[PDB]
Amino acid sequence: LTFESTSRFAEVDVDGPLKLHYHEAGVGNDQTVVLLHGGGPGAASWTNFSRNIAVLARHFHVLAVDQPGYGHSDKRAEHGQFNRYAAMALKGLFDQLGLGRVPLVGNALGGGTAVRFALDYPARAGRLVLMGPGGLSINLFAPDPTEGVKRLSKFSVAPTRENLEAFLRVMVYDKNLITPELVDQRFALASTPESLTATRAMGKSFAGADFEAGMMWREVYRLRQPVLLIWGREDRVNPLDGALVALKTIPRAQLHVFGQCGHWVQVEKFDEFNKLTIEFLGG
Ligand SMILES: O=C([O-])C(=O)/C=C/CC(=O)c1ccccc1
Repeated sequence: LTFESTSRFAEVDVDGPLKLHYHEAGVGNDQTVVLLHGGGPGAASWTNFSRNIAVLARHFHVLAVDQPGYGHSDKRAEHGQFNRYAAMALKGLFDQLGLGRVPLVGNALGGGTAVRFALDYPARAGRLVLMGPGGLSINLFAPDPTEGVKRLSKFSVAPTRENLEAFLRVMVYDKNLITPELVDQRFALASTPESLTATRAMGKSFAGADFEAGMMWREVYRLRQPVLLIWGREDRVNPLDGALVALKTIPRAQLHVFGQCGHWVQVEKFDEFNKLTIEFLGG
């Protein structure tokens, strides 16, 4: 599987044409699963999941979607609360692709979008796997904005290589993962005009008139499906205390925490994460 072989585009309607880029794999597998990546600078489906995608595609029909504002999806300068906006785009994609009820795997901002989708279009979301998710998290102990969120904001204001590297270093427990090559690669993607534009629009959308749509910890008691929360013990973006309200109030919740793991569980605990996900989604 390559970036190019799996690449797909769809045009959906969200207050007008919206181009969504995604990656498709495991065609011919019975159960479809949608992956939604995080909202870091230069983040996209392939960057976030390329290696997980190969493994999951052995078991599932994988659709890894670049959320609007990211990757090769449209990067509008304006939109409503981000997760509701992205969930509307996803609903458009489901309808176009003829998807019924499908499980979703989402990390961070993508976890928030998965949850917003499951709440807004309840018939359409199956089991959820959420890694250090935004939206349904509320940091009962950590002062907000957290270290991770601050570093993202600082880059968005001052898009320097140094600031990007600073952000990446708080995504992981093992900082040796933040190589010069990774930094250089992510910076090239994160510092384009369209990307900076998008990032800004995203952060600010959480404080718009529909900000309550982002406060999903107030609503997830309504979720009827099993939900597997997965957290790195050392997550410095959406820290572990953020898991508690969701764990308490989602009737069929489970939580798995990995020690010696940061925000990027799908990278730092690759094997364990893939196995949990495969088992939970029933493969
Ligand atoms: O994509 C990555 O590099 C990553 O997982 C970063 C996630 C941060 C994120 O989703 C976020 C978005 C908005 C506000 C705070 C946090």
